[PDB]
Amino acid sequence: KWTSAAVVTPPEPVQWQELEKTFTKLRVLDLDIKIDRTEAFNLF
Amino acid sequence: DEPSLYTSWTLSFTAPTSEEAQTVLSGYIDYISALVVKESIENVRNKLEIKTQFEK
Amino acid sequence: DGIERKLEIEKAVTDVAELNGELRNRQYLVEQLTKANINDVNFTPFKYQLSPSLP
Amino acid sequence: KWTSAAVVTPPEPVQWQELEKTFTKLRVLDLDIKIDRTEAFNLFIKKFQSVSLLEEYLRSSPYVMDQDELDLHRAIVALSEKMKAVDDNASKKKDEPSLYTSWTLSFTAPTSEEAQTVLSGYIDYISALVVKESIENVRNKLEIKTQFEKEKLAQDRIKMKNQLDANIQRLNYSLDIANAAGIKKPVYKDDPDFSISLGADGIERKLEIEKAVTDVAELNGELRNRQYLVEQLTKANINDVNFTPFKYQLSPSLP
Amino acid sequence: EKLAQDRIKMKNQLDANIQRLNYSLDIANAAGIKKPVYKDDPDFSISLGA
Repeated sequence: KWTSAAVVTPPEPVQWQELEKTFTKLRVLDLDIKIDRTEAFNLF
Repeated sequence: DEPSLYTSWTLSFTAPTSEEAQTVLSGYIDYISALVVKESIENVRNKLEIKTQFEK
Repeated sequence: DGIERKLEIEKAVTDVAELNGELRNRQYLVEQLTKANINDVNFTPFKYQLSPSLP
Repeated sequence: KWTSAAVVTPPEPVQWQELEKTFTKLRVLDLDIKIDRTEAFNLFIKKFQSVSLLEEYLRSSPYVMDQDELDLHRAIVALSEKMKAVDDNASKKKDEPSLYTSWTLSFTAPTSEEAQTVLSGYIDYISALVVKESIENVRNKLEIKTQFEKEKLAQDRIKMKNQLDANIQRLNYSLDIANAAGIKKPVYKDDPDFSISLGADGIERKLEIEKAVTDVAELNGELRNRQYLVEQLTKANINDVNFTPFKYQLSPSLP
Repeated sequence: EKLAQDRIKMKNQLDANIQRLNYSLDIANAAGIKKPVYKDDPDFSISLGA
């Protein structure tokens, strides 16, 4: 009878900043690691 | 023929009330996000565990 | 005369790290790796063009 | 009844000059970043097509709110169905390239005035969103650059205190060996593990010196200069710079 | 801007070299090298003499 709808898009860089701070501490500890924005969408 | 400028998906839920439809769809998305967040931070921790195990 | 003393010294080395920078630094890196933890960072794995609508 | 129209293309180099100045400050500090002119255009288009952003613009617009309960929502949904964006090169497809990109933005209204005030308003609204987020990204990149360098320096200092401490031990041993071998004055070759050609007198003094070293940057200019870099990154900031993320070919018409 | 930066980076080097050279002096004196030695330490060159 009634349909609710959303339209979702892969996330944008501004939403990743907290995540990026983490990857930066680890980079210094010689551990190169990331979460691809599009992969996180696809997993969603 | 014309690939769109950005990926996008339409998610939808259908119910007897309009408000019920909105509430279930919104809550399911939230729930799914929590799973993506959780398992993602756990990948990162896992990689740190392996880096540490190795180096040590 | 010199070799005699160098030998005495080499036989008394207890920690190989004492004379080796790289090995001190690796011990550092490991301490730092063990110290580090990952916060519960919240993020959203998408961006709404349209958030769930009230039909 | 009255459709107002606008035609937009990616922005041009002349519109990007304040931006370019800012990127130049950062380039000096070893940070190489731009806002791509086409990416800012695409972001404007994406944003423009966001129905949630459009509803928010409408609700927040005093002009719109003049034109009464929970039909409010319905009127909004209905109004929001009259913003359209079309790529001018979708219709008439491939094989005939596009010299320039270009989109048609439009709003249809009861009156001529209404359609033009609402297309402009909405455009300027979305445009501000692109500007705000684009500066945000730039600021974020600066934040990360700074975090990284600051952290790497801390690490490099500890790595060198370590290397220096290992050297002090070696030097202690060089001293014993030189003494045993009777080299007091410099030799007039060397052992590869414990250098002694300097002689015990010279080594003693070299040894007090290395032991009295506190800040490893004292004798290392690359560290002084990394310290300097981090001071500069920390002091640098990105000003609220204003730009438009498109060039009008047709600015919103009066039908 | 790069030039103003480069001058500062360079003054920083000079300052580091002045400290190094100070230590060269002290080590040359301890070793009894007053006149140039008409081998050399890789950290504090002393061959020019005190």
